[PDB]
Amino acid sequence: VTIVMIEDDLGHARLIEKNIRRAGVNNEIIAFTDGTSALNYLFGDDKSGRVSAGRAQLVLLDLNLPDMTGIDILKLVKENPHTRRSPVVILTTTDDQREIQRCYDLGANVYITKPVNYENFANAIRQLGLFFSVMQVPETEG
Amino acid sequence: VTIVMIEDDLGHARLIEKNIRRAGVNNEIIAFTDGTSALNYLFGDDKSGRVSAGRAQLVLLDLNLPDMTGIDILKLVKENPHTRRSPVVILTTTDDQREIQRCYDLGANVYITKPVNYENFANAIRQLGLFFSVMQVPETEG
Repeated sequence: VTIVMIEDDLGHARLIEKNIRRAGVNNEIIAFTDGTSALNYLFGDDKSGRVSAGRAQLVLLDLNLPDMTGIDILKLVKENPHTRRSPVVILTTTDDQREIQRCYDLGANVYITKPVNYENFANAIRQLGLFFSVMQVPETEG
Repeated sequence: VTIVMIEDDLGHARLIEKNIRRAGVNNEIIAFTDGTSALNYLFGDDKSGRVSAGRAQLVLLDLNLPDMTGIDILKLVKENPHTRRSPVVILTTTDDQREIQRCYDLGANVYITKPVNYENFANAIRQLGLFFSVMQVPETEG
């Protein structure tokens, strides 16, 4: 079971990662700072998604990416039969209800607005790590 | 934001409830010990689900109910417009892939296998309550 972290802000990226570690989670964390590299990983060279077939992974997704919108990755993921079952957790800046509703309708499992306050942000990630250890992350179809 | 707890085991129902409070969550919790009344509240007497339109609610669901199976409650909630946007957290005893994968395929936002150890069980709920206060719970369509 792996954690796929799609975040472009390197500061948040390293903050999230270490607070996950502080939660006791020792799972492999594969990160991407843009949508292009993250999609290649989730869908493979041929973009079919089959490389994700049978994978047990959870994806953290910042909506604001440089080369595309996180929403696209969400739709792609929840549409493909080899990735859709992967729990997607939106972890982004905006707390725009329209954006929240849209994300859930697109298939997001959980949506989290990044707290402003550093302490609040680090604590939230830590809770996420603890919750992660409590949930069941399923493998996608083969 | 209302937490709808669908659990028939009175012992677990009381453990879940107090540990949610233990986590500092003061949200209204409406409990149902059978699936019938639970579906009644969620969909109404007309069964259209309009009673749920615009509601912001998280649902805790045990799959092992006395009058039906929670999986079908999940299927109904995730198919109807005024309840599908509601995050559903499966909280049950079983832990075999087939059930977990089916719940996610049916639309469950999260699946948590009840920890066997009472204390781990209580702590996990506390962990669930903390995460709840960190995530965004959307309102359903109108």
